[PDB]
Amino acid sequence: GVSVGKCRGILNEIKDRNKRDTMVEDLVVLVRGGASEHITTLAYQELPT
Amino acid sequence: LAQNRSTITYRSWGRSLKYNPVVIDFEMQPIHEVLRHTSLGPLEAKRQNLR
Ligand SMILES: *[C@@H]1O[C@H](CO)[C@@H](O)[C@H](O)[C@H]1NC(C)=O
Repeated sequence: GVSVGKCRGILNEIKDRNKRDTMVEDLVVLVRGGASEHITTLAYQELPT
Repeated sequence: LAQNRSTITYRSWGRSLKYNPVVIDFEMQPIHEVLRHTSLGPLEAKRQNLR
């Protein structure tokens, strides 16, 4: 009597993830005339008006 | 003004700028150059020495 056996197994797993985000903003103002307190109030870069 | 960046402060900031304006920028030339433009006349020797 002769008995023989063979077994084999393999597992492969690869994972990849990429994330890229970009955002910019720019502002240019050019005001001529009446450089008093009110135009400094209007010189507020965040609010548009 | 340094604390906050809101529109509430810029009003009186510009008002005070009207009251007391600081120097924003200035062109410059060496101090020996103003001696040439004096009423005393020729000062070439002193000008070169100071240069
Ligand atoms: C400026 O002051 C106002 C009123 O107190 C406040 O609502 C605002 O958040 C301030 N700005 C800042 C902290 O950048």
